[PDB]
Amino acid sequence: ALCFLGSLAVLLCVCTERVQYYFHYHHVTKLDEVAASQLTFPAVTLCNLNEFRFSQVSKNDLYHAGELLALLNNRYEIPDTQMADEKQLEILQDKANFRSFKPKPFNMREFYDRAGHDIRDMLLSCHFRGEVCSAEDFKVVFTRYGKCYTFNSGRDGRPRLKTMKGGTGNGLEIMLDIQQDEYLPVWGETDETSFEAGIKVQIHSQDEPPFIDQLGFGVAPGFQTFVACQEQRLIYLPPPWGTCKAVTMDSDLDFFDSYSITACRIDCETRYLVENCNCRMVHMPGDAPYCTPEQYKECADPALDFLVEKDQEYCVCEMPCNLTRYGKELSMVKIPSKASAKYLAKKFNKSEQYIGENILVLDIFFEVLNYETIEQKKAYEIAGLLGDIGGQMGLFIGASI
Amino acid sequence: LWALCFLGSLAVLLCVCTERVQYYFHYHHVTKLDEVAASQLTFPAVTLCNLNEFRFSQVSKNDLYHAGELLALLNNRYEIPDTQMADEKQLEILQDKANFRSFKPKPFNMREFYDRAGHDIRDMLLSCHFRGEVCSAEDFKVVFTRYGKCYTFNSGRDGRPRLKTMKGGTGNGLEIMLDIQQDEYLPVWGETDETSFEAGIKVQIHSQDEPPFIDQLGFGVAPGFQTFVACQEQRLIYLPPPWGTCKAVTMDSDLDFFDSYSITACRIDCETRYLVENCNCRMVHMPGDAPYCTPEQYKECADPALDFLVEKDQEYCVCEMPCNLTRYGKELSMVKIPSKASAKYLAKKFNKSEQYIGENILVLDIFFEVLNYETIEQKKAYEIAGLLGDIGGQMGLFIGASILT
Amino acid sequence: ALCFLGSLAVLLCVCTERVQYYFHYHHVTKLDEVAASQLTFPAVTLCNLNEFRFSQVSKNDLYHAGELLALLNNRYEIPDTQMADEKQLEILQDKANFRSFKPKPFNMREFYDRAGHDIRDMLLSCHFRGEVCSAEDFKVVFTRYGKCYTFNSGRDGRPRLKTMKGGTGNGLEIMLDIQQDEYLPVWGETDETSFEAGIKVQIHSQDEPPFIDQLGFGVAPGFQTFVACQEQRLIYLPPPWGTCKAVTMDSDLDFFDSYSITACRIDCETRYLVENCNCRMVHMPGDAPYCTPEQYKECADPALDFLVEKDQEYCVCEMPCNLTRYGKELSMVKIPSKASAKYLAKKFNKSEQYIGENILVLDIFFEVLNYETIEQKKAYEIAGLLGDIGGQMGLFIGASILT
Ligand SMILES: *[C@@H]1O[C@H](CO)[C@@H](O)[C@H](O)[C@H]1NC(C)=O
Ligand SMILES: *[C@@H]1O[C@H](CO)[C@@H](O)[C@H](O)[C@H]1NC(C)=O
Ligand SMILES: *[C@@H]1O[C@H](CO)[C@@H](O)[C@H](O)[C@H]1NC(C)=O
Ligand SMILES: *[C@@H]1O[C@H](CO)[C@@H](O)[C@H](O)[C@H]1NC(C)=O
Ligand SMILES: [Cl-]
Ligand SMILES: [Cl-]
Repeated sequence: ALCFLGSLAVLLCVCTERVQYYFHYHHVTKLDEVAASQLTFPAVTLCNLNEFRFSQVSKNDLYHAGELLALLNNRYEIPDTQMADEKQLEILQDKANFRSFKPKPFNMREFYDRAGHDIRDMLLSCHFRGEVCSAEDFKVVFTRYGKCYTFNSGRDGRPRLKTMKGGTGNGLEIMLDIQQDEYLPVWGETDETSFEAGIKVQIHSQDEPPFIDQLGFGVAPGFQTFVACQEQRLIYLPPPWGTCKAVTMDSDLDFFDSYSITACRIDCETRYLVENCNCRMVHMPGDAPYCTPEQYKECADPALDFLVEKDQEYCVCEMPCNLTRYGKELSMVKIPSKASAKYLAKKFNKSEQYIGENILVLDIFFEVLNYETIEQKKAYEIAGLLGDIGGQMGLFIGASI
Repeated sequence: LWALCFLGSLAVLLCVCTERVQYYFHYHHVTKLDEVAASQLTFPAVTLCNLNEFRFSQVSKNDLYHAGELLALLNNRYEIPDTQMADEKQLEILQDKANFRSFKPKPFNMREFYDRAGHDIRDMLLSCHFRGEVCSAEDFKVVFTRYGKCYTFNSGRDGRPRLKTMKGGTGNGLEIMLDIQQDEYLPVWGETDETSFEAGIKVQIHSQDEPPFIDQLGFGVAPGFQTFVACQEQRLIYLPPPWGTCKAVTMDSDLDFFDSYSITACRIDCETRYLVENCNCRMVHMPGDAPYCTPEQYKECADPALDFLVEKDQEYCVCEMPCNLTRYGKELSMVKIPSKASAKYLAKKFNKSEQYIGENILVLDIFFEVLNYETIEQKKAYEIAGLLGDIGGQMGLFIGASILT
Repeated sequence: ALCFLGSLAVLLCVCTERVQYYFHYHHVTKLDEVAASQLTFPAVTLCNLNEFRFSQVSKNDLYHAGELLALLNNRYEIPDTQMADEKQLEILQDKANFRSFKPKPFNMREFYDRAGHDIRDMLLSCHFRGEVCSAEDFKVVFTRYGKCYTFNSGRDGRPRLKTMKGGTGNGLEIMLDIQQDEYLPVWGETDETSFEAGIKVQIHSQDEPPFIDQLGFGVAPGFQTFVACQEQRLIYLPPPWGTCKAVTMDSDLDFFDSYSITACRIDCETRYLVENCNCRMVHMPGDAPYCTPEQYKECADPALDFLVEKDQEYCVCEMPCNLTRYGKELSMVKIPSKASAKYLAKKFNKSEQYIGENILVLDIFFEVLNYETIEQKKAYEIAGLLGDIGGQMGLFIGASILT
């Protein structure tokens, strides 16, 4: 009959349509809602928006950094501009008196470490799953805001805390004093001053460095702020199926052991400033020298701004393959109640007015022992291609007998 | 040979037959996501609670005598404490009520106290509209929670029909103006489970088939703001063992004190059991027929026990996912109230000071972004019916090949 | 044998089960996260909550609109209710003196345009991806709130701005003065007055008109407000697979180029008011006459409220098939810090108290170079039905070859 010619014509033609499918390298995305007996609680990094406490700024610091913080002009004088408070201008005309004064050596990293807000003074109260925690439970981390702190860091081999139930009771609750009376006076616009009072916060996997100035959320004074979270786990496929970049212990990055958009970007930033400024900012990795006030103002602040705003050539940062995202729903209530104000004032030896202006509470917790997963899977595996081609080859071989 | 082209035909069906049985016995599932365009949505329940549990003006000498220690207004010696964290004018009203010379205790009930001294929705609710229809205090059913006397709008309880949203946007939702009544806030002289540092309300948006769990799962709304809450209905289906870990939701709940299964119901059940076992009482907000805890039992046994339970213990409370489950995505945003312009009008309209309006008025708009719910349904991967429809057709061609040769 | 009796019965039976599947018209929904080198930054429309600046309300305006703004009663005189500010009641008793006064002609649209807050006065500062922008980067748009503004409108052939990187640095940051001292005094409840200070904001596709009073979010004075966004792209299938309405070269709407729930609704609203009131509101399209204060109060305000609240018959607006959604996470910090207050006061020649009451900052930006897609795809295509019927027709033609 015609059947052996028309069985070879259809087999070899349909066989090359299951090979044109494979070589397109399709993927398919599986969504799931996994019920979880327990979840790993994330890292919570948090920063005061004020970088330098006024009371920690020495004559020597003012001498070196005063122009960078717009407290001095280029002539080491307190400016013509009377943005100053009367009582503040007295304290500062003193510090800014440089007659007979001999400069001592100065280091931006030291200054940040010494003058940065102290978690020990800021942290009025802290609880996790009902257990008390202290300033010892927060590891120091440097960010563009300066001396910041990470709760449940996972760093120093201490074990990562876990959430076993839904609701606020199985989460973090911290009361802070943002210390507005230590806020450095703002007499000019710079990258180191802000118009704002409160803290920046980032909730992130322990495996990701914080990127708090770009990806953080804000928490205001005078409110208890509830943050209800949801763990989202995302898997992506490498080339040729997608564009992602393996998360392993061989990062392939100058300054990081594991790949992450954040690590990739901090790497790229650090490289760029070292190349163009011959220094790194106090928060960047490597062993390059720390920038001086002059270098911050003249080279580094502008360069870093140029980089994260304009330049699109220098920073090529691809998706990681493993990635953990946190959905957040914020809500707030006022603190303090008219009733509670006097108790809080007395409990902390502050004015009632001060409590209103400086106290906040932050509750971070999960809605439900559940994570969304969104995994990209290979559409048509190479194994399953030879398991069709094996069965295509087996019946045209059964047509010859 | 011609019988061997048959022997390679039998080896393939018996081998592939036990690979489609090893697949079935793995009990795989597959998850279908969908974005159904909806003519109509059932508007959820909205439970809301003042953060202040007891109005100061409702606390009698008898109440202060029994509960004063629990609310840190008294020490264990029925005296106003050493530490003068009191306001001068406030302390005057209380010196009187706290005078217990000659006084004989009269009978006292935590449930009654909560009911009598709790904020009245009738006094709190300055204004309320749903899809442009007016509603009053009559539209809010009373419910007891750890915060005390709370209220649920669109409860579905008392056979009243569940309200529906037919368009997106704020205009087809709830808008309520409240006065949180800070001047009735019980003075806070010490830390307890019944006092808070905060003013405002807690709110929970939830299915009518869920009891509220407002202290754990609620969101906050502050005074001095209009707060927009833009919602999205999410419907989740899960598969029971052996495919998953869920426990079917029907009207045969299988729970001591509840109509339908829900993590919330399951947890309140488990909490009620635990306190009865370890305290020989229930809290005013728990179901069952056990006696209500006394202030003494609240302070000594129940408050610490319930805290122990929801914080530390992971032995006692095994509460599994329901199979049917309704979630609400929310985006909150706010504007200031009142404007400098509106302040005098609101003061006059409600016979309050301008300062008072600033401190006590809030507006809440709850509404849906779009006539749409997300569904996320787990479906059985390989049904048992479709297994007999493969193994019957696997068995039927080699029995067709042995009949020929 | 019995094989030809059993083999045509199985073709015809399986054939009509794969035709009962097709005629059910199933669909399947594909979810994805695509890694994006770049995204189109959306439109950002924003409105002051105060519709008419006090200082722009002329004697002529008060004469025509005073009742609509509850500054006059139905006898076009100032009410005797002593619930004005003392100094405001003076300025207004003056304006409200109509002895000797000759009416000049009046237009709600002109009034809105003239008395609406000026983006040029409100916009203290504005940056996108670090580049400076001015009042000229915001196109005027009329909404129920009145004179509003859209950033990155895409209108007037200007090109749509793009986001290249995640985080606040690659987004919009605007500092506003909401001008509370220009807020029209509230002596009564109407659809044009509000109890609230701040702005309403909507983030939306450039292809969608804003629907800011219904679908907007609020931004309060005295805070920097971070809005972190996520682009969600939704595809739906038309009947018989679903209920959507394909976006074409013919919008199918009297007054819009492209279909969109928002366009569809504004269309339907415009039709309804013209039919029932013989006017349109200043923010509606078409060529109908603009409503007068009297028409606003008596017919149009109540009609539009009736429409968006109660009526369920008149406005049949079905899902578009192509559709862009923006997930948002808001957070805020206080402005100004005790430290910054005097600098801001001096920089803008305002009191320190004023700064607290009127200044806000808004940052709109994307968390990650990623959009979620949710595409409905046809379950069983009509092509693939003839490719199964062709393979069942091929083996009983192999069974009639034997017999
Ligand atoms: C990476 O993802 C896989 C899931 O495919 C998971 O098993 C593993 O825990 C993840 N590892 C890291 C380092 O993120
Ligand atoms: C409390 O603070 C005051 C400032 O108001 C200070 O002078 C005093 O020494 C402090 N006293 C105690 C008891 O801490
Ligand atoms: C207004 O309130 C006060 C109570 O503080 C009262 O003296 C006055 O009589 C009230 N008038 C009313 C409700 O009209
Ligand atoms: C939908 O329209 C948008 C907006 O212009 C465009 O990006 C997209 O390509 C369209 N896609 C489909 C499948 O209609
Ligand atoms: Cl700091
Ligand atoms: Cl910017």
